[PDB]
Amino acid sequence: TTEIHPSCVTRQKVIGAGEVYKGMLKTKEVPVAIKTLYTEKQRVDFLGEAGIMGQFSHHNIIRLEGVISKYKPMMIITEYMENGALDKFLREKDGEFSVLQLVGMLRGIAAGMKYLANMNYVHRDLAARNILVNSNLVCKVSDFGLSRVLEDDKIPIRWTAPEAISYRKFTSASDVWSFGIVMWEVMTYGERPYWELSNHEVMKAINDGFRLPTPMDCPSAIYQLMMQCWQQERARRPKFADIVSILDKLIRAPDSLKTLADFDPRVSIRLP
Ligand SMILES: COc1cc(-c2cnc3nc2NCCCNS(=O)(=O)c2cccc(c2)N3)ccc1F
Repeated sequence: TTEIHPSCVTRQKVIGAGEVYKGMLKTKEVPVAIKTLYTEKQRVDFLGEAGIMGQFSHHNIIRLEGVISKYKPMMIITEYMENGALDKFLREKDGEFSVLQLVGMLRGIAAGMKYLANMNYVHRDLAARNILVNSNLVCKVSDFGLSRVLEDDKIPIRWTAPEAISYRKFTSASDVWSFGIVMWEVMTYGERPYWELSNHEVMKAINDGFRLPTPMDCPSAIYQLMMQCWQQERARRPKFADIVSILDKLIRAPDSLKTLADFDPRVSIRLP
């Protein structure tokens, strides 16, 4: 990582909460996000996250500018993502994008995840809340926090693959499951997966073969792809490489997206 002198950084506005700030970096000044920090474990985890981010260089992975580690409080300095977290963004912008735009967002996320997976990094916590959006609608994987544990052991059950829940096997294939959930988040403009089902209701439903119902006006090819991400058997799930390839083909032949999946029976029963 680049060590950045504090005189080069001004914090302006809290954007998350240590806390995260929007600010300016002057190594001619550029907007940045600034996260501030503690025990030895906290320090190792905080600088650990920076070290992980600094090891990556990919369009769809949040870019680290540098750290303040020689002075306290310690800080992480990243690019500033103008549109914030994807979950909140989608819920505030319901209906405002084309299908092609939404699919493009998913391709970007898939490309980032392919890169992580190929770099032997298993995310464990892939969700719309952990993706950020810039002013070109580029989606970047954006949370590399290290002290993470499964809900009801931080990481929510209903985004997690069955094998990760059942016997703690987190792999890139369990991240693909999570990506399937993100697909459904994006195509629904940030609906909560499984709505008010309890954690144990979700797990029972999944184990009995149920999956999330078709989003409204969702392209058939997109629903087919998210369903394959949710195969019980990991070896039947697509790899990120496959997902990128498929999404690219759909984007380059956009008429392919005009064919819509039909209404789920669980949706029919709730309409008057
Ligand atoms: C400095 O360290 C990091 C910062 C970010 C980050 C970059 N950029 C923005 N927010 C970030 N985090 C807070 C997200 C939650 N608030 S939000 O959705 O309300 C929001 C709103 C507007 C912009 C924005 C966030 N932009 C990501 C990873 C990091 F390690």
